[PDB]
Amino acid sequence: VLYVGSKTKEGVVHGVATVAEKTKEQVTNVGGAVVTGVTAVAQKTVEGAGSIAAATGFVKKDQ
Amino acid sequence: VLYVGSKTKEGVVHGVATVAEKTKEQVTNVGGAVVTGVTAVAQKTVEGAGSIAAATGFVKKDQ
Amino acid sequence: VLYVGSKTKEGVVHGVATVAEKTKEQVTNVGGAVVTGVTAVAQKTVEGAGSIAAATGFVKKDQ
Amino acid sequence: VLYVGSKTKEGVVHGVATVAEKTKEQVTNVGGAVVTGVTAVAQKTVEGAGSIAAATGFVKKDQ
Amino acid sequence: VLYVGSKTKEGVVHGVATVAEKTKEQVTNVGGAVVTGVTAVAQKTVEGAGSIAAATGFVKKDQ
Amino acid sequence: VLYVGSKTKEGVVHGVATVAEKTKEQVTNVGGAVVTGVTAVAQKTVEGAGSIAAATGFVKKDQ
Repeated sequence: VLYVGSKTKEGVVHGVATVAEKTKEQVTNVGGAVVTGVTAVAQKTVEGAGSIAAATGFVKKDQ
Repeated sequence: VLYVGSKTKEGVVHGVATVAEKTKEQVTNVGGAVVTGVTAVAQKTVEGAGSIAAATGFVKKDQ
Repeated sequence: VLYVGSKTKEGVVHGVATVAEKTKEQVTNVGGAVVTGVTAVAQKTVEGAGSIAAATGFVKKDQ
Repeated sequence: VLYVGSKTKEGVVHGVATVAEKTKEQVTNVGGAVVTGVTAVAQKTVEGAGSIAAATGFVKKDQ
Repeated sequence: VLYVGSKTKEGVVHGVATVAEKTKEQVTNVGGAVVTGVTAVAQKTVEGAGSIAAATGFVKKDQ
Repeated sequence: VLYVGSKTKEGVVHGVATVAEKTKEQVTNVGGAVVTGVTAVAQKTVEGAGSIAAATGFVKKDQ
């Protein structure tokens, strides 16, 4: 009995109740990025870069 | 009995109830990116970069 | 009995009830980034950079 | 154009999302009544007695 | 254009999200009544007695 | 244009989000009544007695 990675809960989302009541919803993108409406999301990275919002970068590595 | 990777829950989403009531929903993209409406999503990466929102980058590595 | 990684809860979101009542919702992006409406999100990184809001950077590494 | 019984909604249940997560559920009745777990129920009576919970009455009209 | 019973909503339940997470649930009745777990219920009576909880009465009209 | 029973909302329940997290729930009735857990319930009576909690009365109209 050593339990190194024992009973864990990592990056967990549970017991969520949402009610969305919108009459109109608009998104007009012309460049870059847009991220909307992220709900009940979970991740678990090991040796890596974990993102849940965007990188949104015009990476212009020129010449 | 050592339980190295014992009873885990990693990157888990459970028990979710959502009600969406929208009359109109519009997205007008003209460039870049748009990500909407991500619900009840789970991931687990090992030795890698995990993303749940977009990279959204005009990677212009020129010359 | 040593319990090194014993019964943990890391990066956990539970028991959430939200009610959103909006008549109109608009986003008009013309460049850069926009991130809206992130609810009940959890992450757990190991040896990495974890983000839940965007990088939003016009990385212009020129010449 | 008079619209006496015009566009009505009476006794209506709509847009319901439920998630029930129980490990054990028991009911041990020995007399009378038991009513459990009534969800998303609608009725419309005209000239009558409408019930959605039980009468539960040992009507002992004796002699 | 008179609209006597015009666009009504009477006895209406809409846009409901519930999440129930119970490990054990017991009901042990030995007499009378028990009513549990009534969710998202709607009624509309006209010239009548409308009930959504029980009558629960040992009506002993004797002799 | 007179709008006698115009655009009404009577006995209406909408936009409800609930999250119940109980480990044990018990009800041990031995007589009378018990009513528990009534959520998102709506009624509309006309010329009648509307109840949403029980009558609970041992009506012993004797002799």
